[PDB]
Amino acid sequence: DEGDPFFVADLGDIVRKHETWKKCLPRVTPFYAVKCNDDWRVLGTLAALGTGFDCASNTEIQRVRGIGVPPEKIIYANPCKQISHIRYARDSGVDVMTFDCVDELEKVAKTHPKAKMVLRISTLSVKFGAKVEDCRFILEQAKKLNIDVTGVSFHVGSGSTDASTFAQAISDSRFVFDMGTELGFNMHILDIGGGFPGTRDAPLKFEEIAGVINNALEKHFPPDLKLTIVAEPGRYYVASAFTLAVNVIAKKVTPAQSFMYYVNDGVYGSFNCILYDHAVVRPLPQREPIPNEKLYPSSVWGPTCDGLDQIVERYYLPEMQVGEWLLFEDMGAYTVVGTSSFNGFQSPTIYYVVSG
Amino acid sequence: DEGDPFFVADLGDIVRKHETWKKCLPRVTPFYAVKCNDDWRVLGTLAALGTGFDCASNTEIQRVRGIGVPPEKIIYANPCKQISHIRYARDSGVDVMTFDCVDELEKVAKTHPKAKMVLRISTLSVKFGAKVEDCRFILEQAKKLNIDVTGVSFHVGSGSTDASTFAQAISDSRFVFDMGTELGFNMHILDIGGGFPGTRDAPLKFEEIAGVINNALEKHFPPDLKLTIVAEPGRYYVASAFTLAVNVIAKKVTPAQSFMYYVNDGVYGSFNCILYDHAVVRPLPQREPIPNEKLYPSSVWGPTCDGLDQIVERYYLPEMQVGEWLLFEDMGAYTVVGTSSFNGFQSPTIYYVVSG
Ligand SMILES: *Cc1c(COP(=O)(O)O)cnc(C)c1O
Ligand SMILES: *Cc1c(COP(=O)(O)O)cnc(C)c1O
Repeated sequence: DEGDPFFVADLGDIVRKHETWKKCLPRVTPFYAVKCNDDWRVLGTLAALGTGFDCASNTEIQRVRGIGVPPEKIIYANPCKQISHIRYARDSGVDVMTFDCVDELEKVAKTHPKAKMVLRISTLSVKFGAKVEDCRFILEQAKKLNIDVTGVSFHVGSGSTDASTFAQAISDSRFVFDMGTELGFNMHILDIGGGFPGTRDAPLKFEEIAGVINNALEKHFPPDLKLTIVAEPGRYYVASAFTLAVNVIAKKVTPAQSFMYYVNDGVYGSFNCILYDHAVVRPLPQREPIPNEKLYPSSVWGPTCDGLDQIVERYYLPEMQVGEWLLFEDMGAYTVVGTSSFNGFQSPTIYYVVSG
Repeated sequence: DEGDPFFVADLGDIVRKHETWKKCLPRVTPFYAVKCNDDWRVLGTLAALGTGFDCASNTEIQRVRGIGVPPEKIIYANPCKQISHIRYARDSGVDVMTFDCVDELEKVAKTHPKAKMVLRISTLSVKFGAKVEDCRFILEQAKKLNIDVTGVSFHVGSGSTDASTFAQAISDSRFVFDMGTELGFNMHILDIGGGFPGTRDAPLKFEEIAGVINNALEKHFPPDLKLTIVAEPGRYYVASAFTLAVNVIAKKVTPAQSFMYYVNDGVYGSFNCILYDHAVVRPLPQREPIPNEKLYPSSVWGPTCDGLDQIVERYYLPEMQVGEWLLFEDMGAYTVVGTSSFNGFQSPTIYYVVSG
């Protein structure tokens, strides 16, 4: 008994993803954003395909060093680091960090003085990113601190509706790159960040994005042996690789006929993505559709005792039975990584497949 | 170095809270809601003051049995339980569960047939609670299933502005109580739920609520040796016992003068309460106020790489320095229990004091 929830993860989906990356963005070396999903098999698979890693804390630095990815394949791309975490990266070989302001540079001068610093420009956030107005002052201050500033990076953010933002960002990157060189800094890295779609049927497809990037790149950043273009794709690699199966643990009928299904993972667990990632989810019954079937408005609710722990407000389902299974596809990204064990509940075991 | 964040927890605040409970609600035996905060010291202190426990899963049932609380001090107050979790509670001596619908009673008939079932009525939620219109049918179905229905419960929810709700709820509980008796059921438990304030300066104070409850109680549920009144207070006991100190790990100045403070816990961590609990928090500087001090609009931001990980949008603060400490009071409730280690960050160690 105990029909516990579980993920099937398809590591082959990760390989196919990489294959397309390489074909649509051959100038660009991906540093996987480990905060997306840091499952050990997903890390090892990506390590094996020869991906870089984008890590955001000492813990993520340890985990990828744990699988014997050398330091050079890691960018520590967190603009605001605790000073001891910098210390750690300095002790692990990790030397490329980012920053977006001068205060951090002062930290860096005092803690990791030969680090290769990448300057991140706003694009995404009030939280992160230098405005391009402030870069000259920033870069003059960098000079007084004797910082080795070696490139520019931005981060369009995880749901653009127009690809132009990349193109805008890249142009902006050329301007600050140029101030970089003007003031004597050895600028040779362009990091175009994260945000690509990880489900191959999003509205704005990966391929358009790759095309606008490539046109921008050719116009502002002509190939050069001194220049490396890099990115920090997160959901790209993993969104659609993981599928969740959840058991309907409880059932309510309202007499019009509507159903309430209670399942055994929810917004404190894998569906935290509804709260923190703006995710919308589609419940699929794993029983195969039966010809003519009656379908009724349904809510599905997670196991916790909280009224806000709700996964779906009104979705057409066949009449379901306690002990049956709902599938949610595309549950690779920002899903295991945000879970909590609020209320006693424990998160889904992961099972792994290789689509050969 | 590594100015890690940490909680000071004052177990004596728990004892004081218990003393007040007993003085203002002497007819009522509290079953602490362990999902609120299941820290081992908070459980052991409550268990020693002689509290009951409200548990919602097999894990919370284990934890409180782990500290040698016998089964009878446990109510398993989750209306919609996974059938193997029922099985567990049956194997651990836990026999009082609740329910709000007939579907569950079918499960209970099949899994834990001699269980003392408490019927929970809506009050709180679309998610939980039987409408009072449906209780007669519900209770007739219970009888067919041979359920031992032994009482009524409700749950006003965690932030009422008028205490009348309890009074309303209690009246309603008398109605379903009375159908219970009419149909041959041994009704002797009234569980008035959770929702009381846990900071002794909320707008609607504990004491008004205790007064409305007691009036309602004396009017609809006169003292009787056969009747036990019970409750499920969660934040009551712990909200104000815990104080969070967080290190400012990063600083931004905007030239009017405003500041951005980045600290090393945030909404994937102890401030998940902003997202899931409707919490508002007040950042206090731990340096003592200096006479005349200049104060400026400030945001404080959590360590994570997400733009939505923001703690405070505009709060007046003295100018702060990297390496200083912000204190957040009242951070007992729905704070450690929701945390995740999104992005590599690890949650605050807790330190314990006894206000003697
Ligand atoms: C959040 C993040 C990423 C990854 O975002 P995706 O949309 O998953 O590709 C990459 N880089 C930085 C700096 C980020 O914050
Ligand atoms: C959430 C909950 C509680 C405790 O809520 P508080 O506001 O912390 O007192 C008690 N009982 C049930 C059934 C709950 O869902």
